[PDB]
Amino acid sequence: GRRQAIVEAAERVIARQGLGGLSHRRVAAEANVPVGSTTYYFNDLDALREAALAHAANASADLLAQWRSDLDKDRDLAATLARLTTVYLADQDRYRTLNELYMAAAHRPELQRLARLWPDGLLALLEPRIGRRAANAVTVFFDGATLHALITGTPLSTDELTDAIARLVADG
Amino acid sequence: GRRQAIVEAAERVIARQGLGGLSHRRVAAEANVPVGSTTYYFNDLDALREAALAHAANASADLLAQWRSDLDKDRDLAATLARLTTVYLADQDRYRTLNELYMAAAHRPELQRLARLWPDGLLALLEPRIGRRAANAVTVFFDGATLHALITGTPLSTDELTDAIARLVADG
Repeated sequence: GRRQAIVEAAERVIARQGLGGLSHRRVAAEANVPVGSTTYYFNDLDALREAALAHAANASADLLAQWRSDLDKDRDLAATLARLTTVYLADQDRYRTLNELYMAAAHRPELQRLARLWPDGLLALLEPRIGRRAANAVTVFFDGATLHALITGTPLSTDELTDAIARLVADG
Repeated sequence: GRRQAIVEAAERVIARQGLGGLSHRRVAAEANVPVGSTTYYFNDLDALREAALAHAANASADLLAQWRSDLDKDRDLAATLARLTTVYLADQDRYRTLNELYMAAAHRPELQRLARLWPDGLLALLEPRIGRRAANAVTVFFDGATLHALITGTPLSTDELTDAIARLVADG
């Protein structure tokens, strides 16, 4: 499973360095494999960029699908979205990378097609349930919760998330 | 004029490469000026680093001062915060760079003391007025509004910002 490990390392490098900071030596180091192995699988770095972004895209798409299932099984939307957000914040395994890739896109336009999958998908998921206005406010708050937690070094509790989300989705 | 363009470029390079990733080639590329220029204004990269950190800290103080000023009418809080946020999201030519440096702190610990001036300053402004819960909810929402706007390419409307902020700050 060498190739896959190289692709996932490339995700982590791209999140930290951008598509332009991607190099065989950096990926080799991040995957702890010989540099020559990376050039064998991906001598053309553009092929690695494509593979890495596609891997991230699949993970993003798959995650949103799981959110969809979980939301369909629970009558308390605010509490369910809050628990999902708590898991997302707490995750240290490529949930973290996906989030880092997402924040890297904010000022790296080349990563925005990948990044947009998430807010577009969440809006699509929520709009039929709570309306376009509430779906937008909640997707924005979600972005805030993750960013603010990392910047300030402290997360909102699931209870605090539940309260805020409840406020955003309630009938006016 | 060019000196300031270089200082701002340095802020972006620090955001992308860290406090130690500063180089003349990288700053010149980012400022779109010859390396001749970066070396004239800042022969010592340490001096450039200091100037960028100082600029960012001053900009953050200046912004907080502007918010405090408009919030000192003790009236119409949600709409005042929405208008201020709209001003921020609309002014990419002014804040794009400072926002990048702010966000970079999310995954670069060394940039966090600088970044934290903003939310800490916002909390001090809002906590006595609306309490810790609401003030934190609003600061999280602001971070979300800025990130989501950059990712999706369009900001929440002032109307929608007011509505969501009103929901977050309202009595339980």
